[PDB]
Amino acid sequence: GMTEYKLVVVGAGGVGKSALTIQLIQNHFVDEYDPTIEDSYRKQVVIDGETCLLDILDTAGQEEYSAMRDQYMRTGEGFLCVFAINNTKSFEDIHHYREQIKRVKDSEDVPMVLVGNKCDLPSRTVDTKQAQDLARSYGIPFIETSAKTRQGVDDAFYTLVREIRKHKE
Ligand SMILES: Nc1nc2c(ncn2[C@@H]2O[C@H](COP(=O)(O)OP(=O)(O)O)[C@@H](O)[C@H]2O)c(=O)[nH]1
Ligand SMILES: [Mg+2]
Ligand SMILES: [Mg+2]
Ligand SMILES: [Mg+2]
Repeated sequence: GMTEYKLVVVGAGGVGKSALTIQLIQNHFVDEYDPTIEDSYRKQVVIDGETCLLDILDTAGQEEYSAMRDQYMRTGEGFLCVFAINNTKSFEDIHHYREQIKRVKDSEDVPMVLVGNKCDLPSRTVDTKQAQDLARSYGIPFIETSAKTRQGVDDAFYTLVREIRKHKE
């Protein structure tokens, strides 16, 4: 029936994985959201005229076993790799998440988008050029976002969906 896209949001703690997901799905900016809570968010949306279901796992990197987490990593179709533009360490951590995803999929051709979040903040330490060079090295799109203002939020997730469409054929 209706097309479903299974997405997974990964990245270092505090980059805005939860805020991005909640902004996309519920259209508000959360002030605080327990950093250990991992949950799935679903919504029917229209992307490029195609009505579909998004099924998004907001990961929290906890050690406790979750059969749902395993199912999303195994069957997840695309991944958002998120850092914050005011958090150099979170950008350095990106490679770890990409390498993990490649192992889960046993492939270097996994639908993926690099997300530089918190672009509303002036305290930038990761230049747009640094992130563009990383994305080019991976061969993936790079999108700057603000979960606070909504800038780039739909584009980040929808671009990932478009990458999944490519990978299917
Ligand atoms: N200024 C700003 N703050 C953000 C943005 N996204 C998230 N935050 C804040 O950063 C903190 C961590 O966000 P959160 O979604 O919990 O990060 P997570 O650990 O990756 O899930 C929270 O206090 C959010 O309100 C953003 O785009 N801009
Ligand atoms: Mg979170
Ligand atoms: Mg919206
Ligand atoms: Mg520098």
